Amino acid sequence: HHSHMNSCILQATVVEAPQLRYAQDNQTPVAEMVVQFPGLSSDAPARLKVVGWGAVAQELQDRCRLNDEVVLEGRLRIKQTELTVTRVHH
Amino acid sequence: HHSHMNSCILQATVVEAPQLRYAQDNQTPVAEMVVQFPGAPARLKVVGWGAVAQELQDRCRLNDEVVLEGRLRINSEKQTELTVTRVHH
Amino acid sequence: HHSHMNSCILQATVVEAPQLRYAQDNQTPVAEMVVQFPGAPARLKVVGWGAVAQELQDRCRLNDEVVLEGRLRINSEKQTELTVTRVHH
Amino acid sequence: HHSHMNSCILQATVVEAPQLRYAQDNQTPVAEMVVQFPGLSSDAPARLKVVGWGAVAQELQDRCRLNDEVVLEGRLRIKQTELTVTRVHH
Repeated sequence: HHSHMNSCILQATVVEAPQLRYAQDNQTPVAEMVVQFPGLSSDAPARLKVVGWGAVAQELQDRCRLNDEVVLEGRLRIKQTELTVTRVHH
Repeated sequence: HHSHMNSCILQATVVEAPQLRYAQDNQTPVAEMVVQFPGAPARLKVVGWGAVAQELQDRCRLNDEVVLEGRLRINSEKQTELTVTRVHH
Repeated sequence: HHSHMNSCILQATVVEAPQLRYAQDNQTPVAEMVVQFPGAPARLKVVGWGAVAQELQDRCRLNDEVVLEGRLRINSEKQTELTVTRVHH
Repeated sequence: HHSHMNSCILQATVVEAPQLRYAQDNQTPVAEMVVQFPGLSSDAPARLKVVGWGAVAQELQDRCRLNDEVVLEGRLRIKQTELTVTRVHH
């Protein structure tokens, strides 16, 4: 559990297909992909690295394909920025 | 009234107090500051426009712990920024 | 541009399809529907105004599973309602 | 853990002081209070029952007092409506 509020919910398009690997413990699945979402003005769109661990990692690899529009819920992490996903709506 | 969902709400600590000026139109206030939040700690640039720019300037100070609501933005190498909608101290 | 933070984002299933009409001003579209989400399951009235009212009417149908972003409202005994800002199907 | 997204973050005022009790297991603290927040128009303000379990329950009772303005993060639950709090910013 985390002590601080860090709720980031984004509607985005999958632009780099999810790749899966097992973490150091050779037991926890970890999936990473890249998504793109609109700038606040038309601002170039933004691209963000998205990472999921465990069950959500398997769901990302299983469901997310290039050009799919999804909603992601996760915590912002940061120098490289990334969204550590908790849930995804396909 | 933006097209896409982009809701980022974070609890963070001000590590670089707000600085305000007026933008291009030479009428709209714009405030920028930097906050830090738990992961080492992450540092994030925060920007507010209009009425909220004035609120940030009026209330946020170094070391203040606040809640920020805004939209995530990545501008161009790449620099992440939270464009603030509302702030709670 | 509301004063207070009120951000409610829920994944839910449409259990009563949207119905649309025009409001008082006799110009602004307003759509109402009912969704259900996991706790027995909870049922929640959902209302949208203007452009999003039309989006709800155009895209949401019985049994659809969607994501809704809006502000929580309790009107008067008491009835809870989510006033929609955005919807994703 | 919950399968569905249910992220409700509200800025509100404490209007009924937190009351603490121990759940059925006579071990898990549970605190409940009531908060009030603005209607969407000036709509009468809304009042909502707020409930916290475990560590957050102790934090609510310890910190939240009448007229305190707080930010609550939790999941909406519903016939009586209530916000099951995960985190609070005092």
